[PDB]
Amino acid sequence: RLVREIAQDFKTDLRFQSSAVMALQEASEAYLVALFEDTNLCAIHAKRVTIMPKDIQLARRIRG
DNA sequence: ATCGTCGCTGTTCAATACATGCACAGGATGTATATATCTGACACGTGCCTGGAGACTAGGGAGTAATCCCCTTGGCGGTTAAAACGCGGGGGACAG
Repeated sequence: RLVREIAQDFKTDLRFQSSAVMALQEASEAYLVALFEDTNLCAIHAKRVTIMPKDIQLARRIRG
């Protein structure tokens, strides 16, 4: 439903193949797992244990 | 005796000197700017030629319609795990 919502803002009356959604979910979770890995490394660098939004913002800024 | 005055002292009060917190001139070191000067890299002009333009053909790639059926959407209900809400406190964040 979320992907249909985001796509609805681009073009109306669209149908999705089930495999297309699964591929979007696979790449999305892999991106999010990789981001939290970089986020946890940033939080540990700040002598912390808890991840915080400033860690994600710094990580994505360095990533470009 | 009896009173007053003169040697011996402490205790407080005031005045002065010192120490600590704060701002404002004063210099010097760098930056910005003003100026003179000389330069070589850019812009133009010329001359020369290779790649773009023109004209035609042949041919297959793409556009077009007509049919197919596969895939996508959709609705429905049933247990069911996962989400959600709340509580309590501990250890992790954050500041000194």
